[PDB]
Amino acid sequence: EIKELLKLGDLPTSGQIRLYDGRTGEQFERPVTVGYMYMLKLNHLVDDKM
Amino acid sequence: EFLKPRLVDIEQVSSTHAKVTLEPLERGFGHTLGNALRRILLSSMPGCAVTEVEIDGVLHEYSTKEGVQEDILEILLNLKGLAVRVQGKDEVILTLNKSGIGPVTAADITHDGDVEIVKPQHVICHLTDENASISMRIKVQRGRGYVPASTRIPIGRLLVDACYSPVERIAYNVEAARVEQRTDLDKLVIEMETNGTIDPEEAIRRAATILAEQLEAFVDL
Amino acid sequence: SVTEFLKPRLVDIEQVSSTHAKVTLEPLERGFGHTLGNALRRILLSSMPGCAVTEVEIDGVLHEYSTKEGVQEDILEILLNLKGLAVRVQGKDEVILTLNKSGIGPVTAADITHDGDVEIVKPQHVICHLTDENASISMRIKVQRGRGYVPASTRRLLVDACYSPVERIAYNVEAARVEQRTDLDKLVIEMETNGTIDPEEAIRRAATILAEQLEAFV
Amino acid sequence: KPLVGTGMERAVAVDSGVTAVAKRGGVVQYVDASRIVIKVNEDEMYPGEAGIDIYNLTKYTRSNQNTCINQMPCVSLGEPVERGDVLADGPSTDLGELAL
Amino acid sequence: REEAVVWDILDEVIREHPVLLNRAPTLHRLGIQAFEPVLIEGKAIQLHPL
Amino acid sequence: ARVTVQDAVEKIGNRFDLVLVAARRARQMQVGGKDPLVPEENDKTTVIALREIEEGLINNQILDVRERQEQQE
Amino acid sequence: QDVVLGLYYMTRDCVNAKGEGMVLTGPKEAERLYRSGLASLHARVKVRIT
Repeated sequence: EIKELLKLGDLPTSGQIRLYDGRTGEQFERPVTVGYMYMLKLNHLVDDKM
Repeated sequence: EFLKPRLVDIEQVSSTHAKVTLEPLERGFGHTLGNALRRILLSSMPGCAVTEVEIDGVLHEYSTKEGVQEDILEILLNLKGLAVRVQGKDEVILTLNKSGIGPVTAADITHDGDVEIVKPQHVICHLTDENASISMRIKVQRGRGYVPASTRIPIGRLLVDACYSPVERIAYNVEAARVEQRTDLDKLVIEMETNGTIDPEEAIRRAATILAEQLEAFVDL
Repeated sequence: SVTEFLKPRLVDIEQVSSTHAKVTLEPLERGFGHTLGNALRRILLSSMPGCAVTEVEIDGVLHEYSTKEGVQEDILEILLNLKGLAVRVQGKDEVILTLNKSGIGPVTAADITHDGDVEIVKPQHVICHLTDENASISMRIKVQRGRGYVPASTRRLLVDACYSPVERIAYNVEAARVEQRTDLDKLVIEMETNGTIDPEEAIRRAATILAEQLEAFV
Repeated sequence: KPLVGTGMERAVAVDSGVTAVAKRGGVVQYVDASRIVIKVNEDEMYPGEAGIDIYNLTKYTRSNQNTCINQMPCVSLGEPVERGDVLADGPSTDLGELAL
Repeated sequence: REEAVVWDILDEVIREHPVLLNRAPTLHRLGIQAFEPVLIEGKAIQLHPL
Repeated sequence: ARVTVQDAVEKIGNRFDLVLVAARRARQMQVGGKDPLVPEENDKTTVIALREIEEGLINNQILDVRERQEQQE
Repeated sequence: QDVVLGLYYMTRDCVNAKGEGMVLTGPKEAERLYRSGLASLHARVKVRIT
């Protein structure tokens, strides 16, 4: 059903799009994974430790 | 021995983003100019952002005001994303006055000749009290890049981070152009996307000017 | 205050040898190092005009996988030796050079019979070695003017055309500091040419080309 | 809000006492960045001294690890609310849904 | 005051002044190593991957 | 500048004697007089002495004979 | 870790790839082909080496 839901949009089923390097503009040889991941910022800051 | 590119078409899709087509190019140049132009446009452009505010009944951005729907900090975050262009001077001061129940939009700002608002539907805050007044003065400055508040350094003054650059995404692609009989001639297409405070053709002109001015150092060597 | 930028002030040129050079600039705005380095690399690898050998006809051999008696080097080794020949041609798009040799000795680039227009940078360059007194070898080589690199696959033996005078390009970006700001980039470029033109000269040509590509927008 | 959750964020947020919850349902009367006024419906009011209900929101008070506790109303003026709804999101909460 | 001359003189005085780096616990004798510092921005110490 | 001292410690017996002699030479260089024998490239006193070790022209014996000749006044 | 994977991906032939079966003057020339995109990063060829 993950593949089915991906098919509802216009996204590739394998979940691996191609990307282009920012510095060079050259296409990356092997398609990579792109998606949305939940990220938390932990309670460990440098200005509290340096 | 090569050929000379030049602008061909500026296709306007909406008030924000537009497409620019370039004259056919020698093979290998399409990926060369495209990437350099993308980097220049997405990095360094003039911008007309806001920096400083002052509301009458506030003391610090962490406070709250009676009759406004949300906090002062949220109103500052909302106002940081305001799109405006100026023509004559290099920095201008705006003024906003509004009262009564109803949303506050950027079209309520004073509209002297210099400044122009490109998104009048942008919302600032909401008022819920029947007889409540909100008044502020907005400092608008022209600059380039990202200038955090704590770096560039009264009690009623509140500082806001600056997002000067008017461009947020840039794309390009290269495909063969059916010109004459040579099959090596290909056209470059740039799809560029702005908040609406800069004309695309001026953007490409300024980017190319910067690139040539930089390469002049190698030319002189 | 909105339009000016950091033009480089120190340009350090270190010459390892005649054909090897290392060029350093500093400082540059954050990110301009990669842009200039990439533009120069792309314009140098596949756009610099130059002359090189395209095809060769040898009377002795008619096939790529053949053997020439009295020469321990194979025909493929002969083509590889012909690849690196550095020839400059003035005002002619296509020229033919005829080379004849006999006896025992390493065939040098100087043994070619050339006119005033055709000039060879490295006369001592070796093509093949002769080990037999009776051994005599004669061929005809065609030099044409083009741009970039041309493989034989995309094309009487055919030889890859190394039109571009430059041979190897590699740049790097370091951090150079001015007063308090440190995020400024310092570009260090490294290049080596076959020998037709001065290393630091080539860059100038490259730069000019890119400038001539922007005359319609400045 | 997290795009990919478990579905009990609502339970975790509501159960903890960081989000103001409507004691009695009704229609919202006056909304402010610090106070919320709720008028109770006809059925749910007491026989005498019905009146209305008031919620005062904590704004930028120190936590026990030097972080900020804040509440922002998530309802507009003049819309009905029922018992047990979420009126003011607390810290790291979005429409009564846990959001870390 | 962090004057402009201060950074210049600091760069001059730290050209080849080695510093020591350790990480508790220092299990074996490789836990303490010398280095030649180079000034960077930020508030974190940069280390060589190898 | 200098990164490694393998050649210098090859020139002298062991690393500890190298440390001692280099410290003594650097102290002579820094506290007063004693113009270094090898041209400087804007380097600290410690490393410039250490270079002189790997040139084979400063060691425990050579350094000692010089100082007694200075002290005989 | 990361370095090892890079070296492994560098040196591994494919039975067929773009620009396979040609002859190259030296390593200096070979780098020119890869950057130009005219030959694949890994395809079996014959090169002069010293």
